[PDB]
Amino acid sequence: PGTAVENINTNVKALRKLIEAKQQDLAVKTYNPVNNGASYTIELSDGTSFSMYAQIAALEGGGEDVVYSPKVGAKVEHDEYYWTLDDVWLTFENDEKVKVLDENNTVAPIVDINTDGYWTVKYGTKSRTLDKAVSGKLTSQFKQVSTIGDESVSFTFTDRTPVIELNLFKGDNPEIPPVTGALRRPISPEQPAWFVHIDSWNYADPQKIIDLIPADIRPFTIFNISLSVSHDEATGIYNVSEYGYEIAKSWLRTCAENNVWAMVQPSSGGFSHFKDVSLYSQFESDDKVRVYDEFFREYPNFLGFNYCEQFWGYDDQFSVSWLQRVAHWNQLLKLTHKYGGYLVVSFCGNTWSANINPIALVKRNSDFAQTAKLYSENFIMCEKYTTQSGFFNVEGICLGTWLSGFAGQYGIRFDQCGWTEEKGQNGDKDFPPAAGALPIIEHVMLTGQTVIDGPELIWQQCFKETNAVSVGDGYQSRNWECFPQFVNINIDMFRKIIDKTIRIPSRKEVIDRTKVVILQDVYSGDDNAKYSSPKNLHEGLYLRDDDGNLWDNHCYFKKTGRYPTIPVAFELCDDVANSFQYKINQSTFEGSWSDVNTKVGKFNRWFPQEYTGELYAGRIENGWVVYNGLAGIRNAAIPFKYNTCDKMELAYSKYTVSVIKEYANKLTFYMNNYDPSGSSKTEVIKIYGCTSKPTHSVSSRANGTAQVSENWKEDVYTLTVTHNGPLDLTVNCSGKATDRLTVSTAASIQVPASPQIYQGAYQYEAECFDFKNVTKRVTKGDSEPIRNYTAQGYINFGASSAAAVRDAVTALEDGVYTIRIRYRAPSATVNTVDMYINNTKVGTPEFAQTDNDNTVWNTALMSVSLRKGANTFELKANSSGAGDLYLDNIVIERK
Ligand SMILES: O[C@@H]1[C@@H](O)[C@H](O[C@@H]2[C@@H](O)[C@H](O[C@@H]3CO[C@@H](O[C@@H]4CO[C@@H](O)[C@H](O)[C@H]4O)[C@H](O)[C@H]3O)OC[C@H]2O)OC[C@H]1O
Ligand SMILES: OC[C@@H]1O[C@@H](O)[C@H](O)[C@H]1O
Ligand SMILES: [Ca+2]
Repeated sequence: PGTAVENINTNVKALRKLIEAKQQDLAVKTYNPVNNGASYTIELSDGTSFSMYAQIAALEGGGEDVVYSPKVGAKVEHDEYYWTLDDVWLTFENDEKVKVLDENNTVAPIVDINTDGYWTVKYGTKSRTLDKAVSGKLTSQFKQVSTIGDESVSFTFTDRTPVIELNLFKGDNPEIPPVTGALRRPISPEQPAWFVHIDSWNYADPQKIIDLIPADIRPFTIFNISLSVSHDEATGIYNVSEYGYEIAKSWLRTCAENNVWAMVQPSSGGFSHFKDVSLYSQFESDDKVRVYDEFFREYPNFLGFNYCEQFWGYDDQFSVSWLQRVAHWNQLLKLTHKYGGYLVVSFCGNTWSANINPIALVKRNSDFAQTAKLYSENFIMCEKYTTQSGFFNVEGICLGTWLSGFAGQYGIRFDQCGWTEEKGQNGDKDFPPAAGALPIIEHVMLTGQTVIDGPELIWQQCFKETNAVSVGDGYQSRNWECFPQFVNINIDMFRKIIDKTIRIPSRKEVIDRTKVVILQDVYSGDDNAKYSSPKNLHEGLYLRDDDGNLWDNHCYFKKTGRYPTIPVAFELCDDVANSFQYKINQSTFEGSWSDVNTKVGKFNRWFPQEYTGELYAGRIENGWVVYNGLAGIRNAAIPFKYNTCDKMELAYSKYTVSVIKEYANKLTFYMNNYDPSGSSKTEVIKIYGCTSKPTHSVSSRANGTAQVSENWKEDVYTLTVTHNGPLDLTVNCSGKATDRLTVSTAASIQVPASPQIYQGAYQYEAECFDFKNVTKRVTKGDSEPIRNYTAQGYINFGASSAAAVRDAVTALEDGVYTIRIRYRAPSATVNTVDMYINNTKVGTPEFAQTDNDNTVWNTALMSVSLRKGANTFELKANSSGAGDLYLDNIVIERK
């Protein structure tokens, strides 16, 4: 959006305002570069906010060269600023100069193109025609804003307009010391984490996504503030998340206010809202990258940055090389470590991205490798299921990153998108949500994942905005709901972690179960040879008969669980890593292990057979993950290792997953197969070798249905389980065996502590206010003409006598607060809107007429008493407005 001419005039009006701010000694309160400094937002101390453009939109019509455009600058003579045109005095008729500040006029010279295609400049009733305007790229009259010492802020221009220096606002409240040192929010088997997205694509009200997470889950949740990298190809400008900084800031404040942990996700490919660094020093001394230190310093609940699907979109005009991104991570991990945060990376692969996978990450970047090793506690590596192939290759490597000591936690970011295009799997073209439970439960339980991220797509599998709903007193409000699969698969699965059914193994427990690791020591050949796992590594182990090797591996369901996920690492960094029983150098792999039959033989000696059948069954201690990844009813015969009976025989429907806990005289089964459309599945369970009549009991979970029939005949107990969705089934069954293992003491789950209380300003977006009788609600601002808003939109409150907005705000304590209302009133002052706090009128804000420009906002202040806890904010028209009133947000702050 936004034309050349609008950009040009925006800068003219900015110049006037800067010169007025100079003379009135206004300070710059804040400034922020956007789209890599293509533009900046400026806030002054009087509440005026506006944009300046270092880059100008091309003049329509598709010229490719740099062409002329009028440069309206300003120069001082005899103590006063006068306007320039292309570095000569701007004159009209008189040859008389025109003063920037005249107090008569409030209108700056306006640049335009007339009907004959000539540039024009107008001031008052006076007009001058300049050169023909030809289509092409233009240059700005404005260069950059930057900070000098830490006293001052300098605006620089491209045309001999002198530097304009303004004071930087020395703030009046005392500094809140940040959380530093220890991890802010420890993650472990005892304290798993779910990264739940507050997503730009849901156009979220952060408060409403937060409140969709039930109370028992919230303390284990880390809210992932997700900025989309959707952008215009030609200019680089972000659309969906036009203002990343502003989105992240607003949603992080809401998180902080809610006392919930949060991260920001500024990057999907190479693409990022925030500039990459090369030197640690930049975090404090470079005004282009303030965001990194700011979020850590100001929000004790902030944990850090999430760089997702780091496999694509490098070396674009508007992104960095992958090498640059790693050098960024090298410094950011240091910053992260200081503040006790996490840097999260996720990876999904293809054949072209071998040289940027988690092996290459450390094997090609020795400096990063060193930092990673030193600060591993602060670094989290996640397998992502977004691509079409290589699932086992990428699983093994992401696991290897953790087990080898380069990453301190291992996670999964599951995604519907990894369902094979066209044909799907098992004859199912469309992705069935039930499929998604299988890798998550398997990799958590058997490979020690402490982080679950998503699942994706957030806006299809997790949350959706509905139409507005009534909320009382004539107001409506935006509404979000959970997708049924989120409740019936993801929330319920996490509860099964919390309730100790699904015990997560520690790194050391995983290493001892896994036994074997491949070390990627190959420096000859192509990128796959040097960074990917051996082609045929999974063949004849857990690769399905209908699926192929490496980049022909299109299915993430394992054929058997006899063999652990096979980790692949670069190097083993610490003594724990070096305790692996079997170390295979990949350079020897083609020699010995590439012959499938030879490998299966040696693996079959290391890993004994503990069941038979076509189901996936894998065992850790007294716990089994058993699932059906194939079409049709599939079966397993599993001798008991802890239960005193003999064996269980299982017959499971397609996509039925189960976690089975063995006890001496008891079995539990967590079972799920959730279909949103309500189909019923049949499973069968047979226990052999009972020495008395068993009993059972069952409870459906979430929105699930179940019915269980039992049968005792000969010495065989059969349970037939009809269900949709999740259930817990208990079987009380004992036999004679004395040669059984002993169940461990109950595992530890520790509800993670809350963050430190946030002492800062709270923010509330108008586009999230409850409303009635407003002109327009802009929930997606990028397509509309107003710039320089916060979060993803704003509203046009409009001029109706019946117009009103409401919101629920909070206060830590009773006392006096400033409410800053960020508004626009572009055609006349508005004095017909009253503010209510807790259903009592507290005053009439002075919505003073603002400049016409598309970039200009201002702020009206009000002091009120709030009480501790929940308060009601309202703005209500009492009569027709003299003009339209736009609202962006309110900011509430202790006075
Ligand atoms: O709306 C936005 C989405 O369009 C955007 O989607 C990305 C998607 O574009 C990305 O696709 C990757 C692109 O890279 C390919 O690899 C290339 C293949 O050709 C080679 O010659 C080249 O060297 C190589 O890099 C991958 O095949 C392909 O999967 O996947 C991720 C997805 O998020 O994302 C942002 C949205 O806002
Ligand atoms: O627009 C970027 C998308 O949002 C992120 O959360 C996803 O992983 C990426 O695919
Ligand atoms: Ca807003």
